[PDB]
Amino acid sequence: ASIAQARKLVEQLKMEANIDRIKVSKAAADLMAYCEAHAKEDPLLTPVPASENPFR
Amino acid sequence: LSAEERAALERSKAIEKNLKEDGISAAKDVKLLLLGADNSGKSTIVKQMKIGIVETHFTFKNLHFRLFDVGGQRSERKKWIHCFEDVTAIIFCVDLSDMHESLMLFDSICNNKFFIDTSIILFLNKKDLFGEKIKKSPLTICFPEYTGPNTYEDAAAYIQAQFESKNRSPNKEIYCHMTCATDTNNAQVIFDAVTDIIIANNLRGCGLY
Amino acid sequence: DVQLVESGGGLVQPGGSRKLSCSASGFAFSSFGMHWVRQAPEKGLEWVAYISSGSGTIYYADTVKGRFTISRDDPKNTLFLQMTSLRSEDTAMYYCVRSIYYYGSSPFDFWGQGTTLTVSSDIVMTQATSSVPVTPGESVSISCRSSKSLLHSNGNTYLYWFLQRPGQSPQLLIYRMSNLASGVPDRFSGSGSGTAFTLTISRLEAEDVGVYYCMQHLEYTFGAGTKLEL
Amino acid sequence: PADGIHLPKRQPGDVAALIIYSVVFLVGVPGNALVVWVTAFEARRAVNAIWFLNLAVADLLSCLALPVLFTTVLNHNYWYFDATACIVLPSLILLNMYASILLLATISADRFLLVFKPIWCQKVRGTGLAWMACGVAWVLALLLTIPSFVYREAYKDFYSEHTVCGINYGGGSFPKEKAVAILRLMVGFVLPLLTLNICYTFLLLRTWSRKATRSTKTLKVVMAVVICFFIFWLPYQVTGVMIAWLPPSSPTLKRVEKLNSLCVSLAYINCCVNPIIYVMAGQGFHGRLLRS
Amino acid sequence: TLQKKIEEIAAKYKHSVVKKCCYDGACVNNDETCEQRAARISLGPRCIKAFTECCVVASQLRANISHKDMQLG
Amino acid sequence: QLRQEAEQLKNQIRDARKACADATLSQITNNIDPVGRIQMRTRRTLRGHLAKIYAMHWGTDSRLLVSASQDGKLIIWDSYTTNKVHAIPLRSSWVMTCAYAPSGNYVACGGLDNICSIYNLKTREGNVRVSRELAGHTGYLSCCRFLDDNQIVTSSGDTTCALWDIETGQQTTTFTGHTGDVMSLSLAPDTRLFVSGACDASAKLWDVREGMCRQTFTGHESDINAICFFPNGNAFATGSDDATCRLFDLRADQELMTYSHDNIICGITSVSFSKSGRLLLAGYDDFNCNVWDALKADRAGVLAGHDNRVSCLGVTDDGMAVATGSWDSFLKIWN
Repeated sequence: ASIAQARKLVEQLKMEANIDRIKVSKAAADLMAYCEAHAKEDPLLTPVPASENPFR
Repeated sequence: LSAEERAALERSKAIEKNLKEDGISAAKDVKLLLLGADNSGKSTIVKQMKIGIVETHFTFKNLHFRLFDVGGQRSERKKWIHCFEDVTAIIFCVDLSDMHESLMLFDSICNNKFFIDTSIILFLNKKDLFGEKIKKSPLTICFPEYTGPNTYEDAAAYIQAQFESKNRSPNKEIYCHMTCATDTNNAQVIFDAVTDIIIANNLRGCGLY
Repeated sequence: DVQLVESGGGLVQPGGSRKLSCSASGFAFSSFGMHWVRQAPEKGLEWVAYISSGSGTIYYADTVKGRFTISRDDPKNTLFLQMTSLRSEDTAMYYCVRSIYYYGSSPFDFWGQGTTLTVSSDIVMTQATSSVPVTPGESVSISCRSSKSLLHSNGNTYLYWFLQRPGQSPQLLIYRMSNLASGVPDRFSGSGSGTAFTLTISRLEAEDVGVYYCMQHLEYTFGAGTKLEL
Repeated sequence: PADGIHLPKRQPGDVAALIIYSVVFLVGVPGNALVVWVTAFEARRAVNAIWFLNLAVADLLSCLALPVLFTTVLNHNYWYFDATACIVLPSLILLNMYASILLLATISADRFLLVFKPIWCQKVRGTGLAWMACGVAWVLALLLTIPSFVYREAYKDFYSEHTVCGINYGGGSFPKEKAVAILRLMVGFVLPLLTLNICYTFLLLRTWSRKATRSTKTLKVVMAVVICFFIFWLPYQVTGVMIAWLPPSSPTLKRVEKLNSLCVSLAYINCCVNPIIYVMAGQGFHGRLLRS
Repeated sequence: TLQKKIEEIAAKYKHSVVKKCCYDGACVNNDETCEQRAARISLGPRCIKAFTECCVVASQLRANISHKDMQLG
Repeated sequence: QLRQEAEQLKNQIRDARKACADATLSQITNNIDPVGRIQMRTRRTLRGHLAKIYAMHWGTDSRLLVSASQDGKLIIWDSYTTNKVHAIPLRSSWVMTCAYAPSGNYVACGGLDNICSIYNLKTREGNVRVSRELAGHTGYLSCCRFLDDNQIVTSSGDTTCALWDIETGQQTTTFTGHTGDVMSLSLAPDTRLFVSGACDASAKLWDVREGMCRQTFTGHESDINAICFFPNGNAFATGSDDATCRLFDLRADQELMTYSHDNIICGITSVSFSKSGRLLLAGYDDFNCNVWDALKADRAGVLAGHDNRVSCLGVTDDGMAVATGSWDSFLKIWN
């Protein structure tokens, strides 16, 4: 039988649909702000001096 | 300068020595990827070794064989067949008493992007009862394109040709053999095949092949 | 569990020689760079020997170099320390010391029961006090000093703290002067820098009564020892 | 007068071997430098790289000594170095070249064993056995070059403008020079040539039998190396035998002595071409050349 | 060894140039039949006679000494 | 009817997603200064391995690593000194995943044996010992990350994920909902919910407490191989065989970026972010690792230093370095 599996699928899809969603203009802005906040604390994305380099 | 961390360096060197010894011991073994369809004869082959993935192992004539049977896993093979690259050979086997699934699998794997230069030891298993199936059931139903007699030897040769036609490159070889449901000699066939393979690899390392 | 039981002690005529054995059990002795240190009946601990893993590196004390020898038999899990030409200054209880060396490891993390032996540029550790009175539930600070700076250029400071309960074997409390060893309550703590060090203990109990030694591990050395009592 | 007469000598055709010397130097030193780096400690974890590292370092040491012999042959066999150098520098070149010959012989033996004893190998095959065999080859080269380490000397009289780095055999009736000639000939070329030819012949007759190891490259590379070895080493050894068995009151040695330099120049090309064969026969040899 | 013999033979000369006639003719070069070199040079009768005697003994000494040129030999 | 109900639900989900998609990141990042050309060089090389390396994982101390390789050795490395502080022989050499516990006390590894092995590092006896074997998956183990010293969640090749209680070894919460087998698994920084990537081209978000899927994302054309959460836990990027990586956002419940370039025609093996989340580091089949500016999909540099397929990738918790293992049997640590 496959009716029960499809019922579970439609229930899960309805649960996903009823879940709230925010516009992409907010999620993208939040991601950009989070990237900008931690810009000065990344030795990979920013140069690191040899004195503080743990792999020098 | 270095502090008492010289003892840590000594531990690292001891680990390096142990790893080198273990790797030298491991390279002495021959890695075989046992393969085929369900009930094709992989279980019979590892039973004749007289001993997820089950890495059946046995030693024969001063060589240490490890059969990596991966037929007990029901998953997409494109995501884990690369785990068996750089093995000595493939012990792919088929059942003559089946069939098109075996041919499709052999076309997929014999021409796979990882096994394009890896020798395949094709075992056409189940010879004894296929010798009765050919008489009881015409092979034309199994191969509609089969333009040949229903005698035994020619039917076996036709299956051999159909399987061997799947190779697309001139830098690999296929060692076809018949297990005859009694075996007791597949060890020697595998030994000769892997001997040729290791000699070829030695030549390649030395530039002779 | 980890155990270290020694044998081969007793009475020795002056000028004699004998070997001491450290029978190891309960741990993978093959990868441990065991030591062998001693304590005179009325003195502090002192370094004697050191053998690395696989018997690839070995050192002895200045008062012992060329006089004793240390041997390791890994398959039998026994550590041998053959002593030759015993003198009046060599009588002590000898403790087999377990140690393993990697990043974040705890050297000197286990000690043996000990065996009595009786006859008839160096870095020195100093302790300003020999004994102070303590009360349960109070707070005390035990300190010791070193002649050379124990802080290496890599940031590690090689100071260790040990406690000697009356009638027992020494046990590691703090290794590398900050990291509290396994099996010790959080009541203990260590702090200091450069040439000055201190051990901060709060909420003491009767189990803390003993002698506190400090050892430097920077270069190839115990302190005098500070006793706590009511 | 202050000077009677002077001439630039005859500069025989063998003196024109400096072109061969320079060509071998210029085409061998960079190839040797790259192959020794490829077969360096990075690849030393592999047994096969050890043989080629030893052969490459032997050839590179021989090639670094090419300027000395180039200078002495352009100076018409006049030794323009220290007297103690006459006993060590050409002796060093002899040591390195006989080490290279015996290393070719041992590489042929190793490739013969890899084909004829595939299962006996991988049991004793390893870094230790490879280094032991290479050390044995170097020790044999040292034994072959000792009669040059303790019998070479520069001697002349009334010829203050020249001095040759020759060999003397002054003594009794014992064959001080003929024994050296026969021993060197046999052990350093006849046994190496014989073992090279025999090992490669059996190697091909074994590889071309099972249809799986069969390949035209296996024949091509061994044919090339054997042909180069024979063509470049037969003249040297035949000239060395002639320079010994001819009496000192020689009828025709004035030409053979000159031809010895040309034979040596020809023999250099064999040591030169081993890296070429290795890089043209290996499994691509391209990634290891840059991933180092 | 033969240098002193060459000197005493040249001592039979009566001039500095006559004495030096063998000073260069006593060479031990590996070339054969030095008589061509002797005929090539031009000098007086004394040096003409002395050059042949000098070079013959020089060649004999260079021959009996078993000195053989060997660049990588 | 029920099939029609499912189709209608999918259609209205897509309509709501389109309504929520008022803009794309490409048109909002028009004012962001790009990271420029990233020039990185290898700072350490770990050359103790003997065969293909499939998995690695840094440590929260940012100093010790764990590497899983075909050699059957799970060796903990000292990333600063290159010492091999530990060496664990595996019960099975077919390992594609490994994990380093956040405390550093434990280490996990697994593969085709369908078992996740938990090895105790801070052993009283001095040698690394297996603490317990995690069994129950019907498919091969693909990835596993620790929640803490006692809770781990493991991806498998049977389209299911499972959260484990290491003290008992049982499946505290099993996860179902993928139609294809799952390849990757990564945890949120808040450790309250995670995502998984499966060969069915779908990456979906799960709840660790109840196991209910919270947002299922689609859009990929081929099998998903790798996933890494964004440093805030509100986004994650996926790695797929189609030579493209795509970024998914949890609140928007839809794809946000796709990392594509015509020169690449080979799949991505492993993916991870940097500390700031600006750099997306994806391992590729063509022997090299690219760096992706997650806000601009730019190719800011190539970490091409391996002679074979680069397979595993991890980044320091301090953000100092990235280490990329490969089938060349050598790890490499970069800055």
